[PDB]
Amino acid sequence: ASMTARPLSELVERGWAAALEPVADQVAHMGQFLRAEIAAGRRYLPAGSNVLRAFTFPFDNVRVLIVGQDPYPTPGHAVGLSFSVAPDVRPWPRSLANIFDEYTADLGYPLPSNGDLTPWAQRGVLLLNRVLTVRPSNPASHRGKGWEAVTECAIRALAARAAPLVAILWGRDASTLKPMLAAGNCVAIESPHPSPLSASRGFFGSRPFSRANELLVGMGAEPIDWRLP
Ligand SMILES: O=c1cc[nH]c(=O)[nH]1
Ligand SMILES: [Cl-]
Repeated sequence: ASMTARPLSELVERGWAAALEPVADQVAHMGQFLRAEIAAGRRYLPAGSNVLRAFTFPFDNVRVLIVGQDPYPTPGHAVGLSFSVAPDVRPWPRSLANIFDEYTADLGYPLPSNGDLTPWAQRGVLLLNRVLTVRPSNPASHRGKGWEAVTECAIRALAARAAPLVAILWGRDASTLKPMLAAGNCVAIESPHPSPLSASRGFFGSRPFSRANELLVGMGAEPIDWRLP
């Protein structure tokens, strides 16, 4: 699963491998960056085999994109799908608790049983971050190190598809993708990030899930079934 050693066709789903062809060298460079970090004595999250995990769900099937900032900084939380945690993790990360608070407020569903968001990924929600790795315990430590070109390419490719797309952009770094979503087949929702530092500035009450579904059906697409166990 090494980004430095193997090509996109062997790392990600077929549609994604084609979509990310323009950043093939950049992805290899990121693998070399992570190698250099480890040689220097610094770690990264998520685990190497999970870094590109969002791109293992089919490119063609994406209907909604959620974009955050960067992975969870606590070892054992980040799994390569933004905001998700393994089903045995608890307490939940604070931003996930905030996401779930808004989920219940918006949709009226019960609080989820755990923090595993794979059902969303399986239903065509792409769970991206603007930056795909972080040093443990150091939020935003890999900002500006080369991932932004990769996630820009992902968005640009999604937007070029002959398909509707609704994007939910959480926070400042995610919102730098908005210009790439300007085409008529794409709509973006942006809000403050669900982190405690920002959530009270406009994440709570933002109702992104029902808004995304209104947007999807307005484009002639089926809505996301957001319901989690
Ligand atoms: O994946 C994650 C987790 C925390 N914060 C983010 O922006 N994304
Ligand atoms: Cl932010």
